[PDB]
Amino acid sequence: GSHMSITPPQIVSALRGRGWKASIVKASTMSSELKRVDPQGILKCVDGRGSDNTQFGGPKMPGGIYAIAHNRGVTTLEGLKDITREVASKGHVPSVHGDHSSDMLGCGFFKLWLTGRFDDMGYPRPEFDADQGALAVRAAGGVIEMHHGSHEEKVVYINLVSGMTLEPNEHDQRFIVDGWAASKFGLDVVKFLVAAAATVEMLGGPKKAKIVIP
Repeated sequence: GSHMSITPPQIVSALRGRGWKASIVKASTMSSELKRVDPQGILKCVDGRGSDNTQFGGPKMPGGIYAIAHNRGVTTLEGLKDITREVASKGHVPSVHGDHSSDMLGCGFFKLWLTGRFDDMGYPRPEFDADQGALAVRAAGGVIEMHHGSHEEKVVYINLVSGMTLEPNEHDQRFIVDGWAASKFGLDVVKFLVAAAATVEMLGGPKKAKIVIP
């Protein structure tokens, strides 16, 4: 695994520098919401909407496993299938998602990536569309989740408590980012968090973060 190079207060500084409101929350203040990761839960998107998911307890990352491919600059279906099997072998059921309004283009993160909204940040675009990616993930043993409703995220939780995660609540929505999980998969963490913040910004999400720590 890789590790975080940056500290929580720096993350906060980084966010405030981007015009965000950000603070540090102690895991003890969330003893109730913080759930231990269940290896049977899908590693899914930070999306705060409800969905047909029945495999809870998995870590949250932008676009599900797309976050891993995005961070590493993996842009092929085969590479995506590699990542799908890698995730499955590291204690999590891999997945990507779409919704009922825009089908596979229902994942804000991937749409941003596919449409080049990450060009300015120097990210290689994927070499496949949302439909190809989803089917490729499925064929490699991954899950295709489907959301519904509208985005009503009120806050962004950047959880740094390893082995723990936060779940969606469609009636009181929030974006959830398990930063500790980027470390587990050897991603450039700073680079991952910045990508997550930019994702929320470009989707017009709430620029308010709560950084959860042990």
